[PDB]
Amino acid sequence: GVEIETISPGDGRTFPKKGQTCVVHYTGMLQNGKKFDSSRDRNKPFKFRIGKQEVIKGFEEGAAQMSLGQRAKLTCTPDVAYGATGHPGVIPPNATLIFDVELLNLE
Amino acid sequence: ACFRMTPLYNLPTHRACNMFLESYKAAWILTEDHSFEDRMIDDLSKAGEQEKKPDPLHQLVLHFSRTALTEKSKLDEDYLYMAYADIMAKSCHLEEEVSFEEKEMEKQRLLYQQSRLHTRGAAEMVLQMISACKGETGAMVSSTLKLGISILNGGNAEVQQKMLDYLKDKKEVGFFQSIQALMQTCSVLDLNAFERQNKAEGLGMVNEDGTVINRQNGEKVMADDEFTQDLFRFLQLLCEGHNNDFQNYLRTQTGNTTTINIIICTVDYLLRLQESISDFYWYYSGKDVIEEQGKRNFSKAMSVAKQVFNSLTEYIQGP
Amino acid sequence: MDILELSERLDLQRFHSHTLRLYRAVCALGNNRVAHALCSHVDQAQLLHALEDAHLPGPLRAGYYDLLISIHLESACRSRRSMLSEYIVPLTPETRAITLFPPGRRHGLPGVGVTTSLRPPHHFSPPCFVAALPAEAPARLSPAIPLEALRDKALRMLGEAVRDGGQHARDPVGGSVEFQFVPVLKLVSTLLVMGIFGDEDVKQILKMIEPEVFTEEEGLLQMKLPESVKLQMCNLLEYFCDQELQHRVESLAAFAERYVDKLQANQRSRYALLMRAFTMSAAETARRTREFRSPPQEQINMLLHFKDDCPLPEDIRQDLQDFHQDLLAHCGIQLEPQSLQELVSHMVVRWAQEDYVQSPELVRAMFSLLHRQYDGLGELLRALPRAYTISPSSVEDTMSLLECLGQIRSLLIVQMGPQEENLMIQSIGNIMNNKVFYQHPNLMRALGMHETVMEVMVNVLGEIRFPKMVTSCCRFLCYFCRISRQNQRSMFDHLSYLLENSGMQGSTPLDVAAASVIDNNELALALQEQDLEKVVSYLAGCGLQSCPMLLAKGYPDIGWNPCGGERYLDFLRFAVFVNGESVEENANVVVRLLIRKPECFGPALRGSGLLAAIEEAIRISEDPARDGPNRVHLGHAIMSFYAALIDLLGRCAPEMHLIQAGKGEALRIRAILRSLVPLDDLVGIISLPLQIPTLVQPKMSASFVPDHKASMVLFLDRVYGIENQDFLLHVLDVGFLPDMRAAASLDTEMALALNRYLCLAVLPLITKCAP
Amino acid sequence: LVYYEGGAVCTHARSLWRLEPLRISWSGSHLRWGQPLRIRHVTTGRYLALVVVDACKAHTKATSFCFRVSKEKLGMGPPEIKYGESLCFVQHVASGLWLTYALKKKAILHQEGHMDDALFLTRCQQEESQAARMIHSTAGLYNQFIKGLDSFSGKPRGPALPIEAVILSLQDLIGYFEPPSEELQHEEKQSKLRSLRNRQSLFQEEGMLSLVLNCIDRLNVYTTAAHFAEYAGEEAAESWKEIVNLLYELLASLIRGNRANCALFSTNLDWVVSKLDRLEASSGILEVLYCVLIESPEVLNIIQENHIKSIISLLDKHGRNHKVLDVLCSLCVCNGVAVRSNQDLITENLLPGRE
Amino acid sequence: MADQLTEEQIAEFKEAFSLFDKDGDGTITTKALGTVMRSLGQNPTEAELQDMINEVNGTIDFPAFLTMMARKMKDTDSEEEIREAFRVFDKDGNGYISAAALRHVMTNLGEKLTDEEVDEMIREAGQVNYEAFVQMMTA
Repeated sequence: GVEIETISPGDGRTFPKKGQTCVVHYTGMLQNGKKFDSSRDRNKPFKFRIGKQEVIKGFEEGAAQMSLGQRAKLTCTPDVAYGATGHPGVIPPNATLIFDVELLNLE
Repeated sequence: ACFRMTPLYNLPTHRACNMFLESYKAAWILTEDHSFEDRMIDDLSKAGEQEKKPDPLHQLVLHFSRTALTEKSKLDEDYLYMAYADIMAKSCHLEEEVSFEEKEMEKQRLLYQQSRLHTRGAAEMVLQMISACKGETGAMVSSTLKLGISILNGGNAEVQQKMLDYLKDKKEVGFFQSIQALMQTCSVLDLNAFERQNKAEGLGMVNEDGTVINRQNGEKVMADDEFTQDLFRFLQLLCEGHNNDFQNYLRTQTGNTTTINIIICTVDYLLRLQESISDFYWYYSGKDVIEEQGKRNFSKAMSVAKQVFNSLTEYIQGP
Repeated sequence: MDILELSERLDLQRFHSHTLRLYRAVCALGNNRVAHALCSHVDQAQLLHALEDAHLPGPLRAGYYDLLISIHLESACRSRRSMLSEYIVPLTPETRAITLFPPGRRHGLPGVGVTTSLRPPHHFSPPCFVAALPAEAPARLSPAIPLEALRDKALRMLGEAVRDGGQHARDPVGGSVEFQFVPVLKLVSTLLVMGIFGDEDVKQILKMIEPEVFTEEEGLLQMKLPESVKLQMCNLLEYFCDQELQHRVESLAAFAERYVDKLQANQRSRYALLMRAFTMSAAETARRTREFRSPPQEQINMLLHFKDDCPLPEDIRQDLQDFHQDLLAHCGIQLEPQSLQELVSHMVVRWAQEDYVQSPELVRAMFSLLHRQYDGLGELLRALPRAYTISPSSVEDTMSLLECLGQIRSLLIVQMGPQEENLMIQSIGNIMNNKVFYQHPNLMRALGMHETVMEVMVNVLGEIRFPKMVTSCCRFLCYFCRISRQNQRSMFDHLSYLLENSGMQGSTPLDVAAASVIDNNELALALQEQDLEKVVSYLAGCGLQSCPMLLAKGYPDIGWNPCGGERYLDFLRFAVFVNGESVEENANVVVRLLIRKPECFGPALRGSGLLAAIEEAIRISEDPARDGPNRVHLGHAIMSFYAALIDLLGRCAPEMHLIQAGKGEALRIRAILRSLVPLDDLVGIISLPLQIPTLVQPKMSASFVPDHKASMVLFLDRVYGIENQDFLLHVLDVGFLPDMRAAASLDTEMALALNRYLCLAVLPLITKCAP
Repeated sequence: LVYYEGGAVCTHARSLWRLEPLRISWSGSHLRWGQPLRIRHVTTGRYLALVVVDACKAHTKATSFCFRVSKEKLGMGPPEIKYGESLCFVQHVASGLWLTYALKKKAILHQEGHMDDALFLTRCQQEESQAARMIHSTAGLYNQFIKGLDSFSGKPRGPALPIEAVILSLQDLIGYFEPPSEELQHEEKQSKLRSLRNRQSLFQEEGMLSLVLNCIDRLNVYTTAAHFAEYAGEEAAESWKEIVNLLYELLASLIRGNRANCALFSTNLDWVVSKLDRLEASSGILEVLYCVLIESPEVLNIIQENHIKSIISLLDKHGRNHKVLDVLCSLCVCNGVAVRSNQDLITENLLPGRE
Repeated sequence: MADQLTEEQIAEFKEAFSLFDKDGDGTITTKALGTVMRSLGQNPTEAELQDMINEVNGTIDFPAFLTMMARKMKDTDSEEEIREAFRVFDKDGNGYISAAALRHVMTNLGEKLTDEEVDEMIREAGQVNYEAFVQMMTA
């Protein structure tokens, strides 16, 4: 349940490989549209290493499916992230998530 | 082990600095004297003059009066009030073969500093907190009585007239009961902890680079001494000018619901003192000579006895 | 809708104001797992945007400022403010160059300079919401926010406000002058206590208060202020006087390491001159009482006497007095407004002349500030017990200790649940193997660590909610009480409280009280009598009722307590017997009180035979039906209880040299103990043979132990005595030559339970009667 | 039965007795020795006879007592009987039987007597004794009102209960218990508080809390304000809406401030929260819950997730009431000590819907 | 009283204990206690090993380890302290301290002993030896 719909195309050839870091200037919503998160408000390019399962499963699977500089809209299903219980305090149980990411640099 | 004591240069330097601070504060900083207690109270009194509002000092004892009237079971030990209880107490101890005139100015300057407190309502603050004690013989009722003496020292008159009316419009039973409560919790000469101290006195220096702090143990027998002397010294000063109404108040609170008759309660401490000094005689009636610690105990019990006979006779100096 | 419309909506202003109270109350007191959860709902930029949008209404501005500190700058705030009252300085050379006055008698600027006292870092963690969920989690830190960006914004909003306030504008920011400054001071005050400001920043802050004084516009103190804005001025000014005091202590610590390094070489040169001096002998030992005959604590007390018989030269005895005059002049004593204490004493008194202040909080914060300046000497004194000095090689473990200290004080204020219990145990288990807790027992006492672990045992006892916690706390205190003797002296003082909760397996609060009085004649002599009668009243209960947990376990019923009552006599046998000797004053009052309630003795002798009582125990211990059916056998506890009632009274027997004197009181007691017990009851007990292990091993906790015999031999050898040769040889062949060759047989488990029994109980008593 | 007690029931409402001599006129003359009189309990309104008995069956032959000093074989008044000094006993004037004991030392008229019937009297206080007699005036109305309601408690309608008598009687009690103003002077505000702390402890001890709890639970069962009030008729039906609201105001006025009476709801906490959506006096019960959750902190940690889910369900059905956010702000901390069990039950319920 | 050890031993002990610490908990096995003392050069046999664990489950914790380390070094210093205590009396250091050179070294040490007790020390004991003096002091 990892649906990537493109928003702006990138290089088309540069892809992140394993054992590597990324820098994503992401933001997320819910299906109702309520904006539970961003990154630009914190003014920090969010970084993470692929493969090591730091992020949820719907995130890094969307991450290697992008090119460098591409802008993509993701749709992570309930079963791929925060399935039964959800995050405490933030994300309700059985919630489908909607993301807007952008691979800044470094593969 | 007294012979194997290591020298200072063998010690690590950080521990050497540690014992220095315990020494340097003890022999230099603690010994230092200064007289800031008078040059504070003037500007808290003079600043009411400016270009019916209360004075800076007059605001302060109003605030201490307000915290003594809130309904609480116990009286919480504020360090700040004890930090101000002695400072106002030392404003009168500067005045507390001579000519005739020069002692009157030494007298009247004490009535100046006594006026500098008790026209700002200092007389009823020290009367409320004894009712707010309700018998808990803690550290605050030590520090509140030294202020109560330095206002009524020398036998001032109108502070008693500022005190009788306060106990007559309020009908405050609870003062006199707290007076009666502090009376019974006055230690006397014992014959059990005395030899406990003496068996403790057989040790002079403790092993492993430690010192027996003789002030830590102190006097386990009659450590209540200077406090229980101070209460009767306060109690003597309520009828110093032979104010005959207190002679009929201290045995009968006739406006109140329940009399206490502290005069009778003063007798009953004296009897408890009387057997306690007499049994100290019977322990020493077999011994021939008296050592050093035996007299220091016996010097204590008569010094509080002279206080209470003097406090007795001011109930009856007036006819 | 636009949020500025709440300024006239006047109803959804209120309901969105009270929502901000629910936001501050949920993430209150360091709840940092939920503090990330709020960081989603109110973002980072829109909180920083709301700090300066001046058209916000009144009670909504004081919400969004106080929301900010309650999700970011509170969990770090309490932990550093806790470590401010204590001063821990290392010996770096940066410390070594610290003076009272700056070099250039001109009084230096407060809070400006270099301090060296240890403080833990803050450990923020950045928020995220796409990280995967694990799982018990260890902890959550406080969520982060960029501080170096924040200090420039906070200084700017203060810097305009002192300037715009001089303009006396009719439309102030946020609807008053009260809301213009109260939500900007209490952020600046809590960024000033966290120490994250540069010194050039607080140089600007000193200009923004009263620039006429602190210079190396109109001042803020001259501005007419309403009452609540004066309050944050006191909480701002209270930080500054402490930075004068912490600099003063760190000056005096710098002075001492320069001084005692100069003092050790002076002594060791003087001692070597004493080592080569043979010109005197009777006066030589008067010079030798100090060198190796006195303790080193008494050396420094004797060395430092030269104010108004000192072995120190006049060169290094004067610079101390030169230093001492540098410190009183640094304080308020002139020792015959350009000063901070000159400024405050003017400003605080003038505030009383302004109006009659009604808010009782401000009148306390005023006068506590004012007394702090005038008795500036005593303000230095009361901090000095919290002054300690460590080695620079120990700092890398000391700050690792202090962070593990801070988690406990954070758990002081939260009601204990099943998670933070595992935080407390893992904290405490990381303290007791940190190696500095031992080598500086004054410092652990100085930080109030021994006080802190007591109150978390107070709150749990108030049925026991969390027993696995309360063992490891009282285990920590028992391991604390034997580090130094004066630490045991401190723990002794909470005895009556510790005694009130004597009421299970594992350790107990009472074994804390036992290890507070052991091995020390000072405490045992100073032990109260009212603290003794409480111990026997809990001993008054156990002889009448059973253990309700044991009959809940399905055991047979026994009307008294062979297991519970033995948890007091092991305490009281430390109450009268110390250093292998009996006390007098406690022994003469425990037995006078033990006979007021004769139910306190075991009821078989209150009566059946004493050997018959143990004979009644062997059947119910050997038979499993009459035994307790798993760790508690009733038959093993009855012989163990009477092993406790015997050797207590043996250790209250008056000593022999007082029997040689005619002390009639001391021989009155020796009558009573001999009157209670028949001697021949002991002889059947001292001679009963045991199940020796050979080819099979019997059970220790269900059968006779040699420690049952070890209690009885101490009783007869201390109150009855061995007089003649026949009665010596009477019990000799019957008891011990059965056991000796039983011990000589195995030359194994109970062999070592009996080897130490023989070498500590009977072979002394043989050598007492060898002639 | 008559008893004795220590000091706890010495101060309270039970240990208050008034003397009633036989002669009508000049009854407030000075009492003298050898004088016949009756004995009244003030709260029950019963007459002492060695049992207490009702006034309708109190006879001058059955109950007539007297004050004698010791039994030798024997307008206004002269001042005969001092206070605290007389130390005199009681016995029947027809029987001569000395009331004495046997912690509840049961008092009995005994012809042997003892050496312990020399008992000293103490006069009561004016504000307290005024608070005494109104208990009897209210409870006599209230239990009459309860069993008046209990008559048709099962029988539908195809005596008259005191509707107008009870409406005015509550409203005087609200103003009796009204907390003093904040604009008052501080030394007098504190003095008037400790008077109020007595005379709500003086009610909740001697009944008058659960007695108020009863007349709620006989009335709350009629949720239709008219149709289930038609068991009475149309007369009491018009005043049913009022009598509930005034009742919760009384109870909220009782446990305001007082910590000791706030612990009296630690057993029936669930009785309170179960009536939050009752649609009549919804502010009334919510007022009672707010004052109890700020005085006694032990009622915080006895709250489970079934209770909090009703309160959020109250907010979702009663608008954006700003009082509901107060009681949740009291539910987080108590006395500066937070409850980590409660600080997450709110959060993962209220916040995550964002709606 | 655990203060009778100096700091650097506890520094050496914790260095030894953390070196054989099982998981960083501060637990060690019963065998490793023997190895770690032989890692510190101390070689006691299983007799001195056996009585120490039963004095305090197979799990040795660092305070439980350290209290045994205090007692093993308390008894050894308690007997070697008293011969070096006699060293300061005699000018040579053998045991021959003249009784004339004692009644000013004993009233000048700091336990505040007056002339009567240092008399009472002497006539209830020419030059006296050391072994009678360690007998007359320990008593």
